[PDB]
Amino acid sequence: GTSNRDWWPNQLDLSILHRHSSLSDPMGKDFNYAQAFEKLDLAAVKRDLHALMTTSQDWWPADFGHYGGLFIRMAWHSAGTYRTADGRGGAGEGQQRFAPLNSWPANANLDKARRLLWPIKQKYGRAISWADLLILTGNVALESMGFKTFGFAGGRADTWEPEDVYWGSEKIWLELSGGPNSRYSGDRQLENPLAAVQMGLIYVNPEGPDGNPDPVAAARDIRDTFARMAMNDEETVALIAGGHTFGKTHGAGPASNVGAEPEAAGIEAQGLGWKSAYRTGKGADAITSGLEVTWTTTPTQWSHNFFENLFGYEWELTKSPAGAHQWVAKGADAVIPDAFDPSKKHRPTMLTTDLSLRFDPAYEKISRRFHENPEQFADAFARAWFKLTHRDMGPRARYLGPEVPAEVLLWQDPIPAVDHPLIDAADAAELKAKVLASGLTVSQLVSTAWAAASTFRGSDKRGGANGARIRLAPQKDWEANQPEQLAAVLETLEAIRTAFNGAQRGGKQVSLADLIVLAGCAGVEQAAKNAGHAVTVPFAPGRADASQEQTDVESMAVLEPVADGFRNYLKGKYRVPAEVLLVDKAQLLTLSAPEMTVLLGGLRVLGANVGQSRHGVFTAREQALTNDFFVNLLDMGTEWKPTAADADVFEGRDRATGELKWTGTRVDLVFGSHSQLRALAEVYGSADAQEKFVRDFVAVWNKVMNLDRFDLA
Amino acid sequence: GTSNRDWWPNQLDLSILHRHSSLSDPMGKDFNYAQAFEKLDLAAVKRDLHALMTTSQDWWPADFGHYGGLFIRMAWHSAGTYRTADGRGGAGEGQQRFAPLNSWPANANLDKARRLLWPIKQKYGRAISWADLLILTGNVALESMGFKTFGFAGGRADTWEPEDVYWGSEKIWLELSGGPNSRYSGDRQLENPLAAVQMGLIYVNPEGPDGNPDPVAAARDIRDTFARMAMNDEETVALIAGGHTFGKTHGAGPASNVGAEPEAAGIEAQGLGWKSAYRTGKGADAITSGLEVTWTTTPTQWSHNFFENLFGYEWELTKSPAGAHQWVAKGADAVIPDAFDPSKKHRPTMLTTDLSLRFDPAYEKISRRFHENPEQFADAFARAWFKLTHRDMGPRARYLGPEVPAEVLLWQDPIPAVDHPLIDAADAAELKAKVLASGLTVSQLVSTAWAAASTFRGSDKRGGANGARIRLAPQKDWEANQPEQLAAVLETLEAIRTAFNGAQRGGKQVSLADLIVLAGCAGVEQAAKNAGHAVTVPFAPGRADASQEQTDVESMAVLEPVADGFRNYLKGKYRVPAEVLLVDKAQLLTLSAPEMTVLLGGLRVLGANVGQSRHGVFTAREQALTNDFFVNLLDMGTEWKPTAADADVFEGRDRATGELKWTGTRVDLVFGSHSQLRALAEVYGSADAQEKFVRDFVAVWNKVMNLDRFDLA
Ligand code: HEM
Ligand code: HEM
Ligand SMILES: [Cl-]
Ligand SMILES: [Cl-]
Ligand code: NA
Ligand code: NA
Repeated sequence: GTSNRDWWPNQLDLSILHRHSSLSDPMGKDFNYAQAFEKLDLAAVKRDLHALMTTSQDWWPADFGHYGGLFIRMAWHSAGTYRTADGRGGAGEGQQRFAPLNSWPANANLDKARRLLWPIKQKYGRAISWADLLILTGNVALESMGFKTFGFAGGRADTWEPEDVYWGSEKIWLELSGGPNSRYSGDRQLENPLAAVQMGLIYVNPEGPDGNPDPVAAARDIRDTFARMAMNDEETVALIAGGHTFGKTHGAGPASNVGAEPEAAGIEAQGLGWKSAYRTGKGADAITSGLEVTWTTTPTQWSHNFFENLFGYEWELTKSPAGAHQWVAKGADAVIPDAFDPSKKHRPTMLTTDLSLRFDPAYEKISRRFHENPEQFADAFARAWFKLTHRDMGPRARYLGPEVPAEVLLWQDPIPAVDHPLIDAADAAELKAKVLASGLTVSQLVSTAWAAASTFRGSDKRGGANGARIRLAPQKDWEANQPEQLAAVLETLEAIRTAFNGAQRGGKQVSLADLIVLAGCAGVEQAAKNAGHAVTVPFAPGRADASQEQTDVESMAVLEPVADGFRNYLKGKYRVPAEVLLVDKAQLLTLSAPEMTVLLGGLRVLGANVGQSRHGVFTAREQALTNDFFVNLLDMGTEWKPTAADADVFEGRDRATGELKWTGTRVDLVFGSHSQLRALAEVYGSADAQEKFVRDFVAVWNKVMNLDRFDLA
Repeated sequence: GTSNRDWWPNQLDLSILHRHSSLSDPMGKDFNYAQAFEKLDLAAVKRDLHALMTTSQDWWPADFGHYGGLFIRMAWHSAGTYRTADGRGGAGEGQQRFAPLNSWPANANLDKARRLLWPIKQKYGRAISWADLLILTGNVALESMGFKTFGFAGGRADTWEPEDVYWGSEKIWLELSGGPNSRYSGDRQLENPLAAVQMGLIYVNPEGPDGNPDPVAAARDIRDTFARMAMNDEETVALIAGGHTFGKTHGAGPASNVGAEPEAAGIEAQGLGWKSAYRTGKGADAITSGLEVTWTTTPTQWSHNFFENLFGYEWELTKSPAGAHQWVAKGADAVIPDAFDPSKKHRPTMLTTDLSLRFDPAYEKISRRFHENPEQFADAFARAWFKLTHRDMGPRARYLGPEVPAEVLLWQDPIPAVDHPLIDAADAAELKAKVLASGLTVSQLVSTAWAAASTFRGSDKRGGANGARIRLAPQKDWEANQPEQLAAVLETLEAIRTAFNGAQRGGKQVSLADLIVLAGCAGVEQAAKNAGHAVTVPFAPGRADASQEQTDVESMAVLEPVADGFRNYLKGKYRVPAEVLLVDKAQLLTLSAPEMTVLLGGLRVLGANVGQSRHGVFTAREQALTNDFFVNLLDMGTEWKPTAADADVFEGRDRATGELKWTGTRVDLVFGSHSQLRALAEVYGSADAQEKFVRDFVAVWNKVMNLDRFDLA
């Protein structure tokens, strides 16, 4: 059936902005997962899960009698898709159960793991999401085996369709680097925003880079991909060693015995895949990765045996029964238990990537400290596992249930508690009047608030105006934020805030985070007034101001807008067309196509462009809130041509006279080109639309201002 | 960026069921287009449109000084995509403005026509949809040029994204037959549901079949494709001759001069395409189809000259300036006006397909009658133009405005007006009690009402339970409808209705259409009682009974369910998998994926299957309304295998014992296989879900029962 994407494969795709509609959601429109979960008997769930660990099912028998290792692997894969570059991936939406993740080669036989959990999911129903359950199962695995976890938060609502993520351009699973769609270039530079070395892997290849079994070189890939998942070297060592304390790998026979992944399998498979023709196809005969490694003498108990073995033996290269490269301690004794035959023992074995923790010099320092001080290893692993499994959950205000850790971690971009009374409506009105009387302009006010609020991304729920991190390093110096202009605005606002707060009784005060957003609301209200309309923009107090010491500068770097179509800004020259980057940013802001369209055309006429560029400012009344962007963009009396100097900038000239009327970028002119976006622009460019435009702009503005306000959820 | 459709190109696609969400719609949730239209001053719009006809714009100058031909072509192409097989295409959604229709080769330069209309669209805003405006413009064109139309109805609400329609499998525009994805097989048999001879054409190729200029063979294609658009011979001749009374074709130079279609063009084209390098690119130099024909001596006025010329000359084959086949009148004087140069005249010309009207013997008799009796031609063309442009609008209750024709037409599947008091809630209770006391079972009652209601399709808004057409030819004999069982149900219900109606005062009576639906509601209520739930199903009276004379049997044939997964029914063996046919039917019923899911699982346990099949009846309490379908489908204690006799039937056996528990089809098992459908099934198969399942079932049931109830809109 030939489709529009077949005929016009490079047209812009807006369907990413209308995923997750009420149409695809089985739950009622009023369903609130937080309320369901808060009444779950979490202790009862955990008892069920503990019992499950040692209750083998014949269709996928448990190694050693215990599913703990499989479940820890399942939880780490759930979390292990996360990328800091964009925040996409991670455990927070339970996407392991949908395509394509459910059928990635690295996720083989995790379909069995998910299926073992159906009875428990069924029993508790809507009160526990899959997304929470995958993680909670990994925690119960660890606790059942003697490991003390750092805690657990619920609150990951389930989703109902695949997210649209760029996982790479390769058309072959696992393709080695250097091919026609290579994700590497230069000196082994992985393309942003990817965080895995091959399509279908989680971070790295367990045999070594493109299959070369060199621990030293494997360590370079580990370091790079874990950094792209926001983990430093201490965390990375703790996670790998901690995970490979438990369980085993599966590679009993040749890989050619393994059949179709779940999305390819027959309907009779009922959502499972990788059926194997090797012997019984399961249990002792299981094939998953093709490696056949068991790291420790007690695979079902926490220990410090991973590092005892790693340092205590010398290692030689060998092949598993499937032909993969792996390492064995020859002339160790046969001290490692077999998974199913109590009369068989095995020598210690290791992956290439495990040996990286010893042979990379920076890793070896850390591994040696963890070997000599296994309580330090256990604390680091507990901390890193909580980070791994909660990194995309957003502000601590989202965390639910009785096991939330009290300690506030730097990586959570923490917001101080508010311990004072909040401003009321009359106070908000007084501050809005003060702001407008200071001389700050509509453009200054809207641009500052937009800069503060628009760092939010729904992928990982990081960013937004709460915290007033605009005023701190590094956001105060991001080029998109116009650092000198911003500094002058913030000085003026801080003086207003100091005056107001000095005049109060009773402990009432306004934060700078709330004032930045309230000042942007005053800009919007004044722009509506400039156009002849009286509107009140909604405002919700309660943001707090974070300190510099509460702000990790390096982790904040990935939130820098290097393309922000809403401010007609491109930090440099990218391969991806600017209009594609605009839709990406709209998706991160959680905007639909209509909301993106109204928002952009309003920002243009309010003066939100970086550098006060005239591109897209299709109005003769700048700083008034009107639909002039749309009316002027859609006027057929204007003819548009790319400039000689820059093919991405366009001049709009009167068709009859040739007189120059406007300039625009691709981001501006796509709204007059793309057949769906132009249908939207037409609505807002119609003669009956001025009221609609103002109402819808104010609504979307308020939506952006409140993205991170899970304290009000 | 590699997508799930790249990896798994034959996985079932559910996004068709969640198009048209509130997310992509710019209008607020409560917007009601009928209410907006009803307050439009349609007379003012029509004055503006008459003014536009001779307001030539320099970027696409009007032929003869009058855009009327261009606009009639625009309206006929709007409507001309309709297919009776599925109801998809047509004018009623304004899909011409979106991909792919906006960029079909046969729609070349209609982007100009639509852009001429923007000022009028802009002026009236939301009170006139594009979909209504395209048709209204065509009517005004005709009226401007001297032809009195039959009438016009508004009410076509705009849509905001492309509909998902199968337009063919070819990967080359215009591909001639017999390619790897040929739409023809056999003795020129066009594949259902297609109604065009080549990808990107409307009905037929104006040069002849696959480009061969044989008028007689052309006529076979005309007849077949027009019939697939619901037109008979009289209507087809009236339409073609009527259309080609106006305007001209455009083929002034080689087609190699014409550039990218709109979806391919540069952003600076601002939504237009087919830019031509031939001379001025427009007006006298225009290139659209490549043909250069002007049919009549007065191309801007209604006349009887089409048939005068067709019969009055003999025709010679020639080539246009672009090299397309066309015909010129032998020995004729230069009597046809030029479009731009008053000093030039041209000989009469015709397309191959125009000569079909003379050289096909059935057409010739009609053509000759219209030539001799031009009042008959004029009435036929007015009637056909109204049918062409309204065939997909649905029941007359949807027709809005002051120009609706009063005459009721057979093709409208007319429903008689209700002229008596309707039953009230007390009466509905009394009739549900009578139904349950007759002995009719849950299975009988649900199956009959489902058979009556599920003929509805949202594509053209045909079908549904109003009318009680289930009791007429041909629906009473459709295999899916179980004719002998149905006749016994209808006899029992007709006796109940006769007894009730005989006992009334004051003119009160119940229709059989209402009683069928109310009897199905009673069956649902009884099934809920069987399962221990106290449920009242909503019911809205007001349906009327249509007569046999009001029911065109041939036109009803396209509404026969040859696949209805809701009743586990397939009439024969098709190429398309049965689960794909299910999603198609759910799309016609306007169901989302959750609604499809809940409705199937309920119908299975209520006994709706055709032939009382046990396939998918995953319950030990048939005729009770429970979520058993889902709980038993998802039980991992059951293993599924395809049968030896039939690979599309599956046996479910106890995994431990081997005992046979259930059988099922692909439609049943896809809910356990497809990762998005299985997620939905899980919600309804959870321990907390029985009440949710019942409530959601009753809601979707009532939805289906009410699909055609535009009298209540
Ligand atoms: C360099 C990063 C890593 C590599 C390349 C890697 C590689 C793999 C491979 C190839 C398997 C075998 C799959 C099978 O054949 O069954 C696996 C198993 C496992 N991994 Fe990792 N791993 C990585 C990091 C992690 C981390 C961060 C954790 C968790 C904290 C983890 C926990 C596990 C567990 C528990 C198993 C055993 C599964 C079982 O018993 O069924 N791994 N590892
Ligand atoms: C067998 C069915 C038909 C065929 C193959 C056909 C073919 C075409 C073609 C090839 C053009 C020339 C396009 C261009 O070069 O500008 C055209 C023009 C046009 N057709 Fe048809 N036609 C069909 C039926 C219809 C019908 C049913 C109507 C309307 C009732 C219609 C009304 C028009 C009008 C008014 C024009 C002139 C456009 C102008 O003045 O710009 N045609 N036809
Ligand atoms: Cl994601
Ligand atoms: Cl359609
Ligand atoms: Na994410
Ligand atoms: Na349709």
